Amino acid sequence: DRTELKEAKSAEALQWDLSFRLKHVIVRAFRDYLRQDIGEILIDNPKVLELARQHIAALGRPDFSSKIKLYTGEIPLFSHYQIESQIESAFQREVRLPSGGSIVIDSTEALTAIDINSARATRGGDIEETAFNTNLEAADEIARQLRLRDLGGLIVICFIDMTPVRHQRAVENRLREAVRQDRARIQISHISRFGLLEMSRQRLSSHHVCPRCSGTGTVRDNESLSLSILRLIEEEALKENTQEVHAIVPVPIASYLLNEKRSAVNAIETRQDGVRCVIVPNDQMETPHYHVLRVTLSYMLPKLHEEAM
Amino acid sequence: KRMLINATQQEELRVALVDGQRLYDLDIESPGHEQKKANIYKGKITRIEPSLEAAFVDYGAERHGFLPLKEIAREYFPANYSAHGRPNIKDVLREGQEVIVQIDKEERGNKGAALTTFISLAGSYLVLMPNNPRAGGISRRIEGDDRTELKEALASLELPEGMGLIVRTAGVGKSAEALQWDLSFRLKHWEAIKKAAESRPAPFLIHQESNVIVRAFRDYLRQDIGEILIDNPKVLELARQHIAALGRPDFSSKIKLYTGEIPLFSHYQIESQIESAFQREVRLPSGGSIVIDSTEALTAIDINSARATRGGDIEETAFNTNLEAADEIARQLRLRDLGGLIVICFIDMTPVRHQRAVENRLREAVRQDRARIQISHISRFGLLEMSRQRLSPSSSHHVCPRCSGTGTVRDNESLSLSILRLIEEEALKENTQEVHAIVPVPIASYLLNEKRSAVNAIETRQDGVETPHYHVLRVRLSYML
Amino acid sequence: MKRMLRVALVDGQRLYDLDIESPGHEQKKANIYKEAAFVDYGAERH
Amino acid sequence: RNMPESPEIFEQAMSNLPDAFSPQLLFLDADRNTLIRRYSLESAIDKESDLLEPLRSRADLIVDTSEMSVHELAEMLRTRLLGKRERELTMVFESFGFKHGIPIDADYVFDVRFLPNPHWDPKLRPMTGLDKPVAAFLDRHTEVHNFIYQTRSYLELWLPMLETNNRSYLTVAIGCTGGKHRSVYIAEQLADYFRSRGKNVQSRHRTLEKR
Amino acid sequence: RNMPESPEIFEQAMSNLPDAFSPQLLFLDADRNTLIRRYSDTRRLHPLSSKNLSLES
Amino acid sequence: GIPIDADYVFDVRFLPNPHWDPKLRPMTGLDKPVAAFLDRHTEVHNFIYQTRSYLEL
RNA sequence: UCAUCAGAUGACACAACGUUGAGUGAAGCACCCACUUGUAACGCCUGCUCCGUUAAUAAGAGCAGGCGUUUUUU
Repeated sequence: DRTELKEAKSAEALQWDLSFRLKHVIVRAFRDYLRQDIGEILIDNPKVLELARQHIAALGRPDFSSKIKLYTGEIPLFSHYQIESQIESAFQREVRLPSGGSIVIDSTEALTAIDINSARATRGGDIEETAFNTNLEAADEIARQLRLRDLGGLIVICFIDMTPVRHQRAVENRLREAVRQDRARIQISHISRFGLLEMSRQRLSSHHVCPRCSGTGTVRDNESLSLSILRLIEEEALKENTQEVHAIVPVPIASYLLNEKRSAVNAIETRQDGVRCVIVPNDQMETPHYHVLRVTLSYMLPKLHEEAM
Repeated sequence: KRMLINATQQEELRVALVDGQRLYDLDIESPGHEQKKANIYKGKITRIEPSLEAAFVDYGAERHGFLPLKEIAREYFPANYSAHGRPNIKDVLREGQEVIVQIDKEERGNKGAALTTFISLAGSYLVLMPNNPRAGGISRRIEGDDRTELKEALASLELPEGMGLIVRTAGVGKSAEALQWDLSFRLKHWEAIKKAAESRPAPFLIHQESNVIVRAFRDYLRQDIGEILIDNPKVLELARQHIAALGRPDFSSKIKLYTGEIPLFSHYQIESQIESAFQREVRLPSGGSIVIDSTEALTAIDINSARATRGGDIEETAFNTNLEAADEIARQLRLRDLGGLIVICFIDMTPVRHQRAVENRLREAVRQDRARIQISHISRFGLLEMSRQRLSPSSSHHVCPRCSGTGTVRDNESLSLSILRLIEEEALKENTQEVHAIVPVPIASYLLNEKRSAVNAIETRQDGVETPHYHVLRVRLSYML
Repeated sequence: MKRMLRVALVDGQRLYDLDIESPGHEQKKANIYKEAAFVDYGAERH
Repeated sequence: RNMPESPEIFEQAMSNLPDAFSPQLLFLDADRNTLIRRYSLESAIDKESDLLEPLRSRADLIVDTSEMSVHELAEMLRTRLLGKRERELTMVFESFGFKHGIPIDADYVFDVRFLPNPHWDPKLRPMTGLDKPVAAFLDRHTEVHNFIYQTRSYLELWLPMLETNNRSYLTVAIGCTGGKHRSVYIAEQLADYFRSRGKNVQSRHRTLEKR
Repeated sequence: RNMPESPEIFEQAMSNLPDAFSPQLLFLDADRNTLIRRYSDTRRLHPLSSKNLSLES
Repeated sequence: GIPIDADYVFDVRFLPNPHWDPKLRPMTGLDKPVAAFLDRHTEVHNFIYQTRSYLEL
């Protein structure tokens, strides 16, 4: 069919659209769904619906848009009844399963990672079959959430360990089948002798690091920090031309620093003959977060240093 | 090589093996490791139990421990014992007696921790049963003529009456006299252990295990070592614990007790690397980056490198950054002590033989590693897998309170809208006449003002009704609720 | 059956795809607007 | 082949059957190509499906066997007909080595010292029970098959009672001296039979799992 | 399986054969050891398990 | 716990528990009344005998 | 605390390759590939391997620099 139109909605029908682009987002969501196997497209805001009517002429498909209609009831559509499950799923880092198993859609900086967690039932039975069963359910949910969360790239998975190689292969085949309905660039691979699974990409097209720890999942322990910062300070203390030492740290830190370890601090003053040491607990600073500056009242410098940093 | 030991503060025990001025092996002691297993101890029976036929004993504060009846030695039993099934612990001993005991089962249950009267001694070549004579013979791995001739060598050696011995699995057995040496050394240590315990009746720790010495010498130390450094001379003699007690005094030369006016680690200027061991991303040694993160399902690393934006550089230079990296990968590897699932994102290159080359650089580092490592070829996508079993089988603030492990911030606006829709879904629910809720203040700050009439609509619909920490309770003053 | 409902794509019963509006969009230069070492393409890093 | 031209007769005689034997109908479906893997090739099936359609209408149960498997079918059947008991076994087959000791927990155990020893051929000594060389080597010697059978029969006979009373585990442990060659093979095959019968199963080669 | 205890059953049944269609029999056989080695195809019991001692018997 | 000298182990739990009868519970294994209770139950016979067939074999 | 149910030890042995191909894994060690082509500069240096040498030191080679000053560009 393409061959005949090459010389040439018909090409005549195509010509009208070509004028605008040659002469020259939410409607682009309509361009994302060119399949248009959808009949019901209901809008609660009539102004948006009238904008859709303006976009029905630009879309140039009134016959496809015949079923489009603003609708009061989201619940009958499930827009206000069923959809909401997935609605918050797209931000659930972990997804339960109808089988009860679950996944952990991780966001490692180097690459995307997901392990699948079996339904941790009260007892264990036929754990191997359970693995494949849960695995199959998982695989199904995989592509769904994958597209839905809109993340792809260097994806890898770690399944529940699957001994029967042929059955593992069947699982892989299920994966191949998973995305047949999807329209995106995909390239699956085979299991890992480890048990990992290299996966495909989704780069076709809302958050930031957490306030505490600057996006690091964990936090180093205070007792660990009691010695770390101390070493830092003594290190900078030996810096030449240094007159005094400024230290910024949150309260629970300086607490166990000075009162609990006063001796070393004073010993640090005796070894570092002649260079002053100041330590400033600050409520605003986070548990790992702090600063330091060796070049104001002992209880009133942090304002100045804060105006600095 | 060069060995670095810092014990200025007894809390943190930082010890390291640095080639030249750069640290290689890592054993920073984590206080709270609490490897109480096999630690000689004192105390007094807390609760003789006829029903459990066992006696609680207060070694320490947490629990009163456990003592199976059968484990008890002659010293606990009275001079006039009787055999009637001997189930009677009250007949064996009245509680409160001073005790000799080693950690046996790491408390890992609400049930007590377990302890045994029959103590044991951990010798490099040998193991002594100071009291129980029954135990004896040779471990599995050593067999054959070794088993035959070693059984001749141990038979030639003489042990105190009533003392059993288990030759460690490292049964070279080449020097019967070496067996004699280390044994006797343990014998004097065992004699020194009970005497010192006779100091006082209170509960106290007679002996224990610490990477400071048990792991520092048997595992970390090698004959290749050229320098031995010690900061706290207080434990210099604690180092002489082994200087020759290991049976190889040749390190007497090695001992070089630190006496400089500079902290020993900076004296070799290693703290840069040391911090790298925790700093999330490490600048590549030649130049670039090697970024590490743990999925907690796996662990992944990436090597965005060359530290540039626009310049003249080539794929064989990026391939050059991949070879130089491989080592630093291994370094960081052994250092932060990873074990499990490890995957890379090597920047790929056209030269396939370069791929073979880089993996070859990786495998060479894997061979000199103490651990056991499985390796795999690169991926077609390039993600190369690798699994190294943890050498150290040892909630360390795993999730920050705001981060929750995710380290990711739900946008304030998104946070608001989720809450609003949840509210509406709650209002329409049967038996709803109010929607009280807890919400981060900053969200509320920009929330209502933009959504005055929106909330008005929310109210009209169902008439009659930090970022992670939001919890809305439906009702079938704000500042006090 | 398929229903479109923030933007929602319901395929039959389950939700086949999702689409949300956030400030800005993934548009190439002059999508909806208008060997030198440094140039002004809206920036100079590239 | 058994499909009548006029199914009115089918249901008529289906009426004829005596009451005591309750009839039930199961229908099956899978992907067209899925069926090809187990197996013109589109139209044969299409017209035949028209022939079969009355049954699917009359089907008591219809299953989608596209991703099916013997165990899937067996369990599906067990619940389909025998009904579901929350009481359920989980047989655990362990292969232990009498050197190391009888498993601390074990309901039944069987010594398999008499059966032919792969040990005799030296090329076999290293290889373990799950290396097809030895698997073959046994498979030939009949006595092995003889034992595998008789044992499977013994268990099968005493398996129902044990189902009663809601036992949560039943462990059978099979022991060679070393527990690498014979016991392993027997544990594996002997498991697979019971797997086929659809009861839940779990293998454990205790000696190999040491390292 | 479908083997009656009475002999004459299939005899008279063969008698009732209509259309004088040639009733040509076929029969297979092999040795005890071969059979046993072959009867272990995850197959059910020899229906003669009525306290029958052993597969062999 | 399992005796260390055991070469075979045959559980017998699922057989009818004589415990049900409180009268028989104090009586030991060798006491004829329990032998009667066991004799009353044929399943016992089935087990003994089938187990005799399993070993002898 | 009686019941019941659920919850790091003798005497041995270890050939021939004709176990050869009856049946070739498991883990190491080696080599061996592939096919789409889409900031400087100097200051002084409380020091670290080494390497040279004679003179172990010491002087000296290379200089992740900790940072002073100077222009200054990343």
